[PDB]
Amino acid sequence: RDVNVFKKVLENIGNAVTQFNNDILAYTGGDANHLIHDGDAIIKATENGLQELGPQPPLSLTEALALVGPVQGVNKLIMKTVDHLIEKKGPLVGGGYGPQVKASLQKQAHAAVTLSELVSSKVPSPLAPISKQLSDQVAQALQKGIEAFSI
Repeated sequence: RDVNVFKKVLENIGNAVTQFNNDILAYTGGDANHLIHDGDAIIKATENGLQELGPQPPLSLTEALALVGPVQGVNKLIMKTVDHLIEKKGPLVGGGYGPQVKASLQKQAHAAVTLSELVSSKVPSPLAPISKQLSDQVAQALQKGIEAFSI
């Protein structure tokens, strides 16, 4: 269908986030450069999404509904992933990675906000409050991560 481009961007982004989550969970201290590279892969997937979805025609009501569940799933994953990252603050700051993590999150927040805005423009107005809720979830979680890796 149409919705398929939207599905794929979502899968892409999900996969990148899953990768990052798995590495954060495995991480106990030491070299974290693979985590910063994981972060970059997420940002790249988000930016690619901007380009692929940009020219897309808006979704029908029933098309967008079919994507609500999947988006919620990735939004749960993003939330959990940020929490895991915050739980590894000690080791990361101890390794001197604090500033890089902060920056990577800041960059991620910007890409995410811009992607969610583009996406909201593609969903019918009756769903607008649901897009907003979904988009806030991500925004809040990243912000929470940014505050945690501050000073």
